Amino acid sequence: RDNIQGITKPAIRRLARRGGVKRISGLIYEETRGVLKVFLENVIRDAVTYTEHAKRKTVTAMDVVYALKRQGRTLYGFG
Amino acid sequence: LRDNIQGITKPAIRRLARRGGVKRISGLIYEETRGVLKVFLENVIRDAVTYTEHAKRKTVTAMDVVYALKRQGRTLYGFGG
Amino acid sequence: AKAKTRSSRAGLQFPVGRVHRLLRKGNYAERVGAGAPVYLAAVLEYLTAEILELAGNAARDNKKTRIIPRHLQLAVRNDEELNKLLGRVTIAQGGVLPNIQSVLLPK
Amino acid sequence: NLPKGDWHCNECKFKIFINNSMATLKKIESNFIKQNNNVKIFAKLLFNIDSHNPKQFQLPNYIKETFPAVKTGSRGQYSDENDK
Amino acid sequence: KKPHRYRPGTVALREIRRYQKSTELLIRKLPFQRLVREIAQDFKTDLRFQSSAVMALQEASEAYLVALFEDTNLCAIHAKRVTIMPKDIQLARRIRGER
Amino acid sequence: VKKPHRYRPGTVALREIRRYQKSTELLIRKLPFQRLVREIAQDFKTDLRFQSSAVMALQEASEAYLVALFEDTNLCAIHAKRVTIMPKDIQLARRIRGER
Amino acid sequence: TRKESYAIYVYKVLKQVHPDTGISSKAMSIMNSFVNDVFERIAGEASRLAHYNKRSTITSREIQTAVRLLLPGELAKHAVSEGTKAVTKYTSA
Amino acid sequence: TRKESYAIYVYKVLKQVHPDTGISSKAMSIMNSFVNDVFERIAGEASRLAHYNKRSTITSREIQTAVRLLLPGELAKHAVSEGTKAVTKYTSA
DNA sequence: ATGCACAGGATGTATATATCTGACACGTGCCTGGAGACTAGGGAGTAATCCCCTTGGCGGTTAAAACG
DNA sequence: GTTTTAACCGCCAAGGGGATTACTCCCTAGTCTCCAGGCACGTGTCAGATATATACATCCTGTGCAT
Ligand SMILES: [Zn+2]
Repeated sequence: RDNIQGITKPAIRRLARRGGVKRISGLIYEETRGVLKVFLENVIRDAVTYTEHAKRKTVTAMDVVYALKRQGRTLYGFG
Repeated sequence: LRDNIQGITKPAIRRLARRGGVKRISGLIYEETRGVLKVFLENVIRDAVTYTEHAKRKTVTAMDVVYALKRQGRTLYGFGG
Repeated sequence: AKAKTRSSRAGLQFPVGRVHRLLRKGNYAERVGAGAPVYLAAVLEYLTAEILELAGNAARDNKKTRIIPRHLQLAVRNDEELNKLLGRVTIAQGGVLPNIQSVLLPK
Repeated sequence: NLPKGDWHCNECKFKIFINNSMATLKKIESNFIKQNNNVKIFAKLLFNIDSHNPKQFQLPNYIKETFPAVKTGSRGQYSDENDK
Repeated sequence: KKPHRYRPGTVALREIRRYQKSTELLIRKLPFQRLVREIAQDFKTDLRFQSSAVMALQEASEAYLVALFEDTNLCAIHAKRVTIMPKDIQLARRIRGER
Repeated sequence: VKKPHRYRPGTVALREIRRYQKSTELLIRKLPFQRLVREIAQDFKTDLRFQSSAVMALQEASEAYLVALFEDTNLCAIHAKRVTIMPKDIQLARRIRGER
Repeated sequence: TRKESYAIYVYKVLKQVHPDTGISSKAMSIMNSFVNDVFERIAGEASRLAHYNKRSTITSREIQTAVRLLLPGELAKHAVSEGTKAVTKYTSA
Repeated sequence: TRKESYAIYVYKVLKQVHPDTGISSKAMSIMNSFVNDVFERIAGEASRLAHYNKRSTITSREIQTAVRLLLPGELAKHAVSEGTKAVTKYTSA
């Protein structure tokens, strides 16, 4: 149930490296977990809202696209 | 109309920073502030003049400024709506 | 007489008729000017040509015959005006520009 | 009468040709012992002037200041109380 | 027989308190209008202006400047400093997305 | 006299930075991310089915946002004359971004 | 059913600029998304302009103003030139 | 000519909640602009919702969905409750 | 004994070449959405009016800017 | 703390253009008929993936020179 711990520290380190980060404190990982969780709630709430208004039970990628678009984060390559 | 950006005197920027919660201020800040303000003003006025011209008018209204600010993601209330 | 595409009359590749239909059905205004879809298709075609040229250049620099999303991301981020235009646009599998801060370099 | 070639500053050529960080002192002492026979006091300056770019002469900021009625102009020209 | 001068910084705090409670504009109106017209000169000549427009620009600019100053103060404090550096402003604008 | 070879601290980091600033593939494991997404998608509704494309789009957007936040954090830490990021840098970055 | 896109037109434009360069499906999907995004941005801005001046018709002037407002500098100038040339050619034809 | 606003309704609500409180003209215009902005936000979101679902009508369900999307938490819940109550009252009467 | 400057073994990275595949490009039927033709009536362009609002100037005060 | 200036206020005046109104007209929405452009579908290659086997390029510590 602790899927937030499914985000292991190697993945966080890899993301930091792609972000150009060289030295990382040990307290960083949990902070990233929390921030990512907040972002996920913000997106998923709107995605579920769109899914429900369409009277559907399966979330479509277009729902996620709309949710991201209305949050100011436009995504291409999915429709 | 030349050399008006110097019209923003150092005490004015000082007051702006004091309202911004700044306690100690470097001396080589004011010109940077003036440049940034000039950039912002240019960006707004460009779109304001574009709106005014599309309406084939010769005076710029506040309402044009409202649209220009809205399009730049800076909404302002109390100037016509 | 024989049907002639409005794109051919304007010398464009983008479908002006489809653009006009979408403008009509897009609930933007009650009436649509006749010269509107031509203008819009021309602007779209110009932007498409610009970014396709940059992406093809990037793909050639990678010695690849097909443009990939990485090429598109590189072209967009490298072009200042294009990057500013797509400032808030995220490209899937586009990666990032290779950039490392100076202070992190070995000295 | 253009030189029509790779031109470098006196400092630029000194830093691009004789740039021996370990053996600069060797050249310094070589020049010092070369001039030691006649002029040892001026050997260091005679070596160092070759390491500097050409310059325009200027008073050393204290010949000027002993006279309060003298000020330096825009391009280094001499100015006095009769400038307006 | 002493000048009785306040220590460096308490006056700054007092004026911070003064200007964080007021709402009026802090910039002289005439220079701002002159600068605005000078900038607009480069886009179209013989342009007239409603006064409400110039007030709108002044309000928007002062609000944006106050926000930028507040962000710059946080940036400088993050550097464990007390005085504002232009590098703080540059970093703040870059983080905002303006650079 | 036998010594084992090992690079100095900060070398493998730069090598990894070069490696991952070149590639574009996703960095997070698929199954843990999917399980986290499904768990999160329970306090709004129950029995939610998911198109795979939605999950992958979520992963793409999340990774891009995280990378951008990491880069901002790196700039913030560098501004503090440091090479190590600690969570106060993340907090300042999100605060200036307006997220806070 | 059948879904329309911009694949053929983007392909033709590519063959005009790079008559030998291929393309992947993900790339042209991104292409179509970008085209739709630009279309919606310009059309929405034009509708906003038309409502601003109390007019029921969207003309090419509205699109010109919208492009000037949305595109930065040289891109805007070049796009204005392209639109003007295409309009003049179509009207003359 | 004549321009309309929400001034009278705002004043009515002000007297409803704070019967002994006045209001300045500038503040009054601020509320007018605020109401206009909220109107535009809800209307645009509802229009996008309708277009996404391929629908010809803007119903109260779309309004509720837009309210949920654009309002934070408790504001959204209370606004949904108020809208549902008003709709029920109007339908009954 | 200390700062520099090579030699070299370790190591991970880039190149070269061979093979196989599925992903892209191409060929085809069809059909529906665009094109051609025609109308009317209303949105838009045009002309005349005015008066308000924008600009501009001049004199006096002083608060605010400048300066050390 | 001391000195200077121009922002600001008031007061006035002239006129430009933005709003207004009436008239007209041609352009686009609406309708019908017709046909081919684009799209769904099916095949066939070859760009690039993949695997393996070599040149590089650095990293890094151990040499000397000598100050
Ligand atoms: Zn030189």
